[PDB]
Amino acid sequence: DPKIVNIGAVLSTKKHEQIFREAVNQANKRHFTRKIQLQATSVTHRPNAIQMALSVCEDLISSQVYAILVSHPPALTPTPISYTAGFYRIPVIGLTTRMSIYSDKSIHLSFLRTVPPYSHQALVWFEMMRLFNWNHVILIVSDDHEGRAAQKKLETLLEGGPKADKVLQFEPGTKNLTALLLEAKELEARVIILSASEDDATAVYKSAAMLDMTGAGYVWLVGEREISGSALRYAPDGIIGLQLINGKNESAHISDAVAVVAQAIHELFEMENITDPPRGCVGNTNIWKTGPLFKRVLMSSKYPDGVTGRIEFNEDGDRKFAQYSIMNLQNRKLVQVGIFNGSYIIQNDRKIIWPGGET
Amino acid sequence: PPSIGIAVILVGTSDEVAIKDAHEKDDFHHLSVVPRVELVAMNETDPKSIITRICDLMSDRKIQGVVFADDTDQEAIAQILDFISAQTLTPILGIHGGSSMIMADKDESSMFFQFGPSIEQQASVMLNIMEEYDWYIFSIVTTYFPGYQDFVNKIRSTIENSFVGWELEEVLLLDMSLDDGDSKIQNQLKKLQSPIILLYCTKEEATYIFEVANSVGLTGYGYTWIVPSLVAGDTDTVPSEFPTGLISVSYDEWDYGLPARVRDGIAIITTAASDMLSEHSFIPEPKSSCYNTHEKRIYQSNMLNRYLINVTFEGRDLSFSEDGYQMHPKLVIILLNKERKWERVGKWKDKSLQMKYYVWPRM
Ligand SMILES: CS(=O)(=O)Nc1ccc(OCC(=O)CN2CCN(c3ccc(F)c(F)c3)CC2)cc1
Ligand SMILES: *[C@@H]1O[C@H](CO)[C@@H](O)[C@H](O)[C@H]1NC(C)=O
Ligand SMILES: *[C@@H]1O[C@H](CO)[C@@H](O)[C@H](O)[C@H]1NC(C)=O
Ligand SMILES: *[C@@H]1O[C@H](CO)[C@@H](O)[C@H](O)[C@H]1NC(C)=O
Ligand code: NA
Repeated sequence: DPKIVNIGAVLSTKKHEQIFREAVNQANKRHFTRKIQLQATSVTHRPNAIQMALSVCEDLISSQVYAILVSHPPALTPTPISYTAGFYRIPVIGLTTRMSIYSDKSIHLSFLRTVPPYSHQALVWFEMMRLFNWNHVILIVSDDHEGRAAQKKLETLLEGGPKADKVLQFEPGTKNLTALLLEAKELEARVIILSASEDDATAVYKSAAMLDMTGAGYVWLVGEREISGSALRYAPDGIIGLQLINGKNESAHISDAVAVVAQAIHELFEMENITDPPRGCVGNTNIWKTGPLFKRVLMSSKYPDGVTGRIEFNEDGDRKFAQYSIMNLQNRKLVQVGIFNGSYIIQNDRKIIWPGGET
Repeated sequence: PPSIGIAVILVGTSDEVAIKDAHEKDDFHHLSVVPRVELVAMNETDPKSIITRICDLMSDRKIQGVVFADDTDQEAIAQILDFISAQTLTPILGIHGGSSMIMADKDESSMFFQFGPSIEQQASVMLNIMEEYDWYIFSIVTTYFPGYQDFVNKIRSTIENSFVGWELEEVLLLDMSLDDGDSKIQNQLKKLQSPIILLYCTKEEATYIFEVANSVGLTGYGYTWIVPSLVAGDTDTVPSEFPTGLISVSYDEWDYGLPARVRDGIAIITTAASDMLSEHSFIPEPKSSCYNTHEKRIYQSNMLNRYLINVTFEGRDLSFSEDGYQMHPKLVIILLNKERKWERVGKWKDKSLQMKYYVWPRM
C-alpha cells in the first residue's frame, strides 16, 4: 500500500515508450518508495493537433498524471500538450524542443525543458567574443519570434567589453538581401552573427557570397539552424556554428527528465496538504491546486550527475549548463574545434580556419 | 437559395425559446444563401467536452460556422475555441461569457471573433475615466495573462503623448504560475503608493491579489482599483475578496441581450458567406472531419475572414476589429457598491465617456 503517482509522456516511438517505463522502474528502485511510487503512462504523437489534445485527456489526464514528458515529433508540435496540460497547471517537460516561443509564460505557463531554446546560443557567442576579443559585431536577424528572441538575449549580455555596432532584421521569406548586406559592409565591424531559419540562412549565404563578404577579413558566427540541411549546402568556408550535444537524443533526455521528476515528486510529498491532479478532462474546469507548487519544486531541481550534463532550469524553466560543439567549416567538412562545457569554452587541438585562410 | 449549416451552442440554463424567437426573421434573410441553425446545449466547458461536441456536430452535419455562448467566468473557453477554429478553419463567434473574454494573440489561421471590447479599447476607456475625475497619478498591476504587454503598451503609448500630465508611479508583474508560500506577491504589492491602480488579470487571479492587497491595507479608502471586463466577468457572481468601490468596464448582458447577440451571430455568418458566394461562385466546404485536418489543409484557407469582418445587417454596423473584436461596442462602466452589487455608473458610446456622478459617493 504505497501511493501510486503517475507520470505521463508523449514520445516519438514505442522504443522510446519502453525506455520511459524503464527509467521510471529504475527511479523506484533507486529511491525509497514505501510512501509514494511512480507509474509510467504514455502514448506517442497523434497525427493532428486535435486528436493530440484529446489523447492527453483520454489517456494521460484520466490517469491523474502529476507531470507530462514531451518529445518533439519526428519528420506537429508540443503545443497541444502544453495547452491541454496548461489548462489544469500540470507541468510539461520538453525533451527536445528548442523553439524559443515555449519560453513565453503567457502562452506556455506550465512548461519546462531539458534542452535550451535556440535563443541561448547567444550565451556561447558572447563567451567567444570575450575569448577571441571580438569587441565590435554586426547582428543580422530574421524578423520573426525566433530571431527577435536571439537579439534580446545577446543585447542583455552586451547591455549590462563587447558591443553591437548594428542590428539588421529581414522579413523571413526574402531572397534578395543585398539591400541589407550592403549596410553591413560599410560598417567597420567584420564579425557577423546570424539568427535565421535554414532557408533564410541559405538566402543570406548567397547574397553575401555575391558581395565578396564571405572572403578573408570577415568572421561568420552562427547557430545550429543555420548550419543544417540546405544552409550547410551554401555556407561559406570558415564559418563557426553550434550543435547542442545530445540535443536530439530523445532517449538520453527521457533518462534525465525521469530522474529530475522523480526527485521532485519525492520532494513534493515532503510537504503538507498535497492535492491530487484531476481525474480526466470531462466535467473538470478547475486548475490543479498543487500544480503551481509542483512547478516551483521542479523549476528549482538540480540533478548534477545527468546523462546530458548538469540539470538546472532558469526562471523560464529553460535548461541551463547545456553543452555545445563548436563547429568550423573547413574544406566543406564541418569540424569540431571546441566545446562549451556549460560555462567554459574548451579549445581542442583541431585548429580553426576562418573565411579566407587565417592562421 | 441554398442552405448553410450554423450551430448555436449554449452552455447553462438558456432562454432557448426567446432565442429561437429572435431569429423569427428566418424570412429576414434575402441574401444569396440561408442559415440552417441548430441549437445545441452543453453542460460542460472543459477542453474535451467542447472539442468532441463541436467535432461531432461537424461530422453529423455540414457546419459553415459556430455561434458560442456560455454563462461562465472561464476565459480559457476563448483560448480553446480559437484553437479549434484555427485547426479546423471554421468561424466561431464567442458571443457571451468565457467565449467573449479577451483572447490576445489568436492564431494566424483563426476564424474566431468575440463580441466584446479589445484590450486597447478598454485601456483607453480606463484613461478617460481617470481624466474625468482628474486622477493623474496611478500604477499598473498585471499577471502574465495574455494581453498584459498590449495593455501596458497602450497605456504608456497614450500617456507619453498627452498635453495632460500623467504620472505612472510603478508597473508590476505578478507570477501566479508559481505558488505563493514565501509571500513574494505580498512584497511586490507593498511597493505601491499610487491612489489609482489599473489591474490586468483574470477574475480568479484578482480574488487572490485582492485577498493579499487587503491584508496590506490597499483596499482601504484612498485606494481605487480599476479593472477590465474579464475581472468583473459575470456580474451576478461577486467574490468576497473583491473590495467595495472597485470600478470596471463591462459588456456583460446589459443592453445587448443574449437573443439579440445570437441573431446577429447568425446574420454575420450568413451575410459573409452570401458575399463570398456572390463574388467567387463558391463558399468553403464544411470540413467532413476534424479527425483528418492534417491532409485536407492545402484544400482550406481562412478566405471567409475578409467577409466576416465587414458586415452590416438590418443596417447595423457589425464590423469586427482585425484582432476579431467588436469595432464599436457600447460599454458600461460599473461600480461595486456597499451591498456588493455591480451598479451602472457610466456609458461609453460615440467614443465619448458619459458618467453618472460628478463626484464619487462613498461606500
Ligand atoms: C503568471 S500567470 O499566473 O501565468 N497568468 C496566466 C498566464 C497565462 C494564462 O493562459 C495562457 C494560456 O495560453 C493557457 N491556455 C490554457 C488553455 N488552452 C487550451 C487551448 C486549446 C486546448 F485544446 C486546450 F485543451 C487548452 C490554451 C493555453 C493564464 C494565466
Ligand atoms: C543517446 O543517448 C543514449 C544515452 O541514454 C545512448 O545510449 C546513445 O548512445 C545515444 N545516441 C547517440 C546517437 O548518441
Ligand atoms: C445535459 O444536461 C441535460 C439536463 O439534465 C440533459 O437533458 C442532457 O442529456 C445532458 N447532456 C449530456 C451530454 O449529458
Ligand atoms: C467594407 O464595406 C464597405 C462596402 O461593403 C466598403 O466601404 C469597404 O470598401 C469594405 N471593405 C473591404 C471590402 O475591405
Ligand atoms: Na517555461
